[PDB]
Amino acid sequence: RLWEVITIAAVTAVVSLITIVGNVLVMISFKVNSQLKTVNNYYLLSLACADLIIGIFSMNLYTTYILMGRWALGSLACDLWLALDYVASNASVMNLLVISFDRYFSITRPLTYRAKRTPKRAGIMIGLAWLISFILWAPAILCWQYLVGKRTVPLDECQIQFLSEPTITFGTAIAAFYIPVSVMTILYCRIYRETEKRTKDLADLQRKAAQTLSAILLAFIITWTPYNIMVLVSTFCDKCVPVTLWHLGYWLCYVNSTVNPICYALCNRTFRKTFKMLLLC
Amino acid sequence: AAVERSKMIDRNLREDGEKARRTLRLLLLGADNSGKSTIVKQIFETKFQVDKVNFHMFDVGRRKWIQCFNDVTAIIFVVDSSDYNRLQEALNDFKSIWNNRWLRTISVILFLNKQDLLAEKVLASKIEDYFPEFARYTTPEDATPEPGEDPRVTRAKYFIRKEFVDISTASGDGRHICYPHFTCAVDTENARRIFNDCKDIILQMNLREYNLV
Amino acid sequence: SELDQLRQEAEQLKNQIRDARKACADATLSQITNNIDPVGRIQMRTRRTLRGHLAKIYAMHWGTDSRLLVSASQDGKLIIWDSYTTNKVHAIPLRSSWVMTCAYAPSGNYVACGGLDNICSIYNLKTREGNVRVSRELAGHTGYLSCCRFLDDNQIVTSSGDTTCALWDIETGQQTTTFTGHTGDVMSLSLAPDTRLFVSGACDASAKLWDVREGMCRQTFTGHESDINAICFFPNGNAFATGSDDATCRLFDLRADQELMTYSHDNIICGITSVSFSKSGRLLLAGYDDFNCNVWDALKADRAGVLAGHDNRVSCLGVTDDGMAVATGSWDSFLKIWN
Amino acid sequence: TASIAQARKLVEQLKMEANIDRIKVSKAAADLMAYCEAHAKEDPLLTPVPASENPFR
Ligand SMILES: C[N+](C)(C)CC#CCOC1=NOCC1
Repeated sequence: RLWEVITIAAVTAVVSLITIVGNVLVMISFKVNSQLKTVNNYYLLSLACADLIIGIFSMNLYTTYILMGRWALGSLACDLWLALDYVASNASVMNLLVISFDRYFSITRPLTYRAKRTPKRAGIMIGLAWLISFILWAPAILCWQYLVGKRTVPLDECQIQFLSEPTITFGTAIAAFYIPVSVMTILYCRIYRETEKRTKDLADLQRKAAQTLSAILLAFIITWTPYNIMVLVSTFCDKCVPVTLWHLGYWLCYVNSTVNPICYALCNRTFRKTFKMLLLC
Repeated sequence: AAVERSKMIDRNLREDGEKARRTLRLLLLGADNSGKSTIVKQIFETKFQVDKVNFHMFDVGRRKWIQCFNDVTAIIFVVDSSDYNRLQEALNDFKSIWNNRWLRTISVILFLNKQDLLAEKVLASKIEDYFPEFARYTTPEDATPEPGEDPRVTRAKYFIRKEFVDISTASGDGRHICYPHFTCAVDTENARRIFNDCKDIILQMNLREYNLV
Repeated sequence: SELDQLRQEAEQLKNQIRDARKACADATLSQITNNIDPVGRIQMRTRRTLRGHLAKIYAMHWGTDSRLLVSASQDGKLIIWDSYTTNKVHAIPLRSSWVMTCAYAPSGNYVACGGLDNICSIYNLKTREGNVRVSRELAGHTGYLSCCRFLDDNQIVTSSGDTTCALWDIETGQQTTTFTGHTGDVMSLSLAPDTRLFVSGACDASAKLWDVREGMCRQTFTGHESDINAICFFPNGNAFATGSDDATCRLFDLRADQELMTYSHDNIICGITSVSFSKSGRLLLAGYDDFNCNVWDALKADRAGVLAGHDNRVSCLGVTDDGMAVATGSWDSFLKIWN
Repeated sequence: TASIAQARKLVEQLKMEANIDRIKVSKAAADLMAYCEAHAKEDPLLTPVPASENPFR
């Protein structure tokens, strides 16, 4: 049993190190390259900041919680860690939604949008994403025990208290995952239609969109689906969801934050060149 | 004190750079008597606006100042399709522009001008004498003549386009794309054709931005 | 008849020039400078980076001192920098954004500007209005302006794209003396330190020495195999170096009237944009198209160092009057000052 | 008579090029070699100055 938890700790440390160095490289590649200081890469810096908050704080504390079998750090630290984790995860998903909207507007309207891709619109979209995430999760997590009046979460474990209440659970899942994945799927399908359409129109005047565009959506969906399925099944069937399957879903959500740079930042050649510069030193 | 003057200049520099990046710069090229000045009905600079998007066309009244237009959106190349003696010279002029060191990421908006004189010439003067490849050439089955035109006109028009797109498909390999067309003497839709082609150029830049095409 | 006889006489006169140059050759520069020790590895690094432009930067020129440098880009801005503090003294706007050249007066009171607009624009800096005003415009060239240099803050020699060079007068706006000897368009010009002789490099693989008072071509140098778009004098003034698109730098001597040394490297294929010498002239710095600019030993033809600090094509290069620093501007929005 | 006068001036320019003092290369190369050696102490690029005397950092 010691080899199993050593293997789990090693795998979680490797993936936390990978996402930390990836988001640090995306910040450094924006900072040291003035060609990358564009309006559209501010959204990627927002995403990178959210994923770095996830990779530094959330993964390691989660793993230690799984490995020790208990929180053992106080109820206040549990509530603050849960609030920070959920706010950062939702900020990451909101950033993905905002990036998808930016790509959709710059693809379907490539000339009209260029005059509306100002730094003030990018800043207000990033601020709206982070504010929506904070309003959606932080008062719900930190103040549910005062609204109910009792703390039903046991002291040894760390878990959101409203995950038992069906309404708030479905509401905070359809406002955090189902509507964003639906809008992202619709926008990326419309993007695929626009690419096929331009190729046909050009041939009427005179693929790579199958791998990248379908690997972004599947890397989001595979890594965020089982948590959002097990929360909605656990709010009714109390003990259906196994314990190891639950922990794996929770972790997979972090895995998405690990694989986020590769799907958004690394797609841009100027980042790949800056990363090949940065790694070697 | 001098640092604040330099910071006040940088506010004025970024304000002028936003207006410069908000318009599209175009290079107008072509041979003599090809009607370059009559392409748009609205060094010499021409300004016109289509769908609240500002365009800037520049023409110079040989092969050395082409480095100054490395960052333009597109190159508007105008060919006189009426005459055939200078048509081979215009084909070689397009080949040098397409296979240029500083023009590899710059798409070319081709404008085969004077198609009404081309239609009058083929209905009367032999294109086969000036081009031996027009013999044993057939119109493709997926061809749509728009204004109910004669098949001899359509075969002649598709042959002139074909000779200008085998040059474009020989090199480049998707980095920059030639967008052919046809223009009469009194055609007023050239502003929309430039707008639709510059729509595709920025879109292809955006698809390469997101690694989609 | 008469035209064929004059062409045959010119071919015989051209054969006499080649025969006199072959008889004048007795040794090469490498044989004389074989015992001279090399300069070693050059560890020149970027001191200041000027990040105020927004387009491709095509030309720059230093002042009399090593403080103020002018810079011209494709955004229609003629920014005068303070290289000591990386400040911006002036931010002169231009009527035409297509600018291929700029100049700084020896007195420092004026700057020049030119490009595809065929107009040499002189801007007065020391004005009582507190802003830069357009002093004069010189519109006597039928080709695109490629280089311009002030002589004595009243006469400016401009090289244009209509195969002509002209000596101007600022106060009158007229061409004082026109130099018509080139068959290709002229892309480079430099002034000798005594401000009486100058050699212009054109695209016909020929550099012709001119006189600002005689108005006659003193010497013709045909050693290059491609078009020439870079030229600079030796600090001695008895020699000059050229830069072509053949990836070759050639040093020509005025008294010897032929080529001395070819600074060519077989690894280098791409062309050369701008050349300049050091204070003593032993270091020849050439701006290439492989995103970097190299430092060449002017007496040993060895690549002394690589100034790899640009991610785009370097287009201009300037060395101060006292040789304290070298500033290279490239096709990005940056000027980088070295040492 | 413009072509005749331009051809006459091109001959006179070639005559001015022929009537010049052609100093030998070995005397000419020794002048640039001695000029480089005499001014080598005053070159801040060939001889690296210390950071106190250098105004650039
Ligand atoms: C559970 N974990 C903290 C690992 C991730 C989370 C969360 C809640 O917010 C979101 N769920 O999916 C989309 C955003």
